Amino acid sequence: ASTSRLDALPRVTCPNHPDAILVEDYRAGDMICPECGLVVGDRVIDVGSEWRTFSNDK
Ligand SMILES: [Zn+2]
Repeated sequence: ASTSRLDALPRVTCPNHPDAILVEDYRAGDMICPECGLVVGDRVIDVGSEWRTFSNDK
């Protein structure tokens, strides 16, 4: 669906460890590499707000 900006982030892996996959949100941040624990990211835009719910009663 082309109704947004970023919705995948097809990165690659850790620069120090192309094997170890950086994790999303470093303890409330960007992409944390479990091995070097490096954090990458900042954008990701702000979408969390538009409706975001599970069906309604009305
Ligand atoms: Zn690493």
